Amino acid sequence: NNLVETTCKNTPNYQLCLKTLLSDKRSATGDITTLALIMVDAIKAKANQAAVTISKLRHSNPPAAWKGPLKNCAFSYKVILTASLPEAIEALTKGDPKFAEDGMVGSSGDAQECEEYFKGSKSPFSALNIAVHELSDVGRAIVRNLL
Repeated sequence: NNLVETTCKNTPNYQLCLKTLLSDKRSATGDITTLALIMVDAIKAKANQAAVTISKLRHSNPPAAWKGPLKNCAFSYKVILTASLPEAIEALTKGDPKFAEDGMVGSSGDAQECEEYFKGSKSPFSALNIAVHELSDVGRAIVRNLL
């Protein structure tokens, strides 16, 4: 059965998609909706890590120049974690997958927005914003099969 291979081939980042899916035990037997949920959980895990990292930097006497960007970044991730991803999960499990695409698009956009709040569009946690964004683009691609 090459469902995971077939699904990741239809994404912009095959290696990221494989590693993410093959890492969750639900993949070997799940359907496409289940693989989509596995991807949303990976996005949630990285977004939660970015959120806590932002919080830690705001509480570590950051420079004055990072005060506004870190606060706006905090709002970006509050949106990802309290709205976009919960909304996607609901669409995938109890609704129309059509709606999960919008949440993936939203999370890709919100992760990039945070990075861009910093001077030179360069934050002190780039790898986390990049990962949320890339996992979100993989998730959006997987959801489009469904609809």
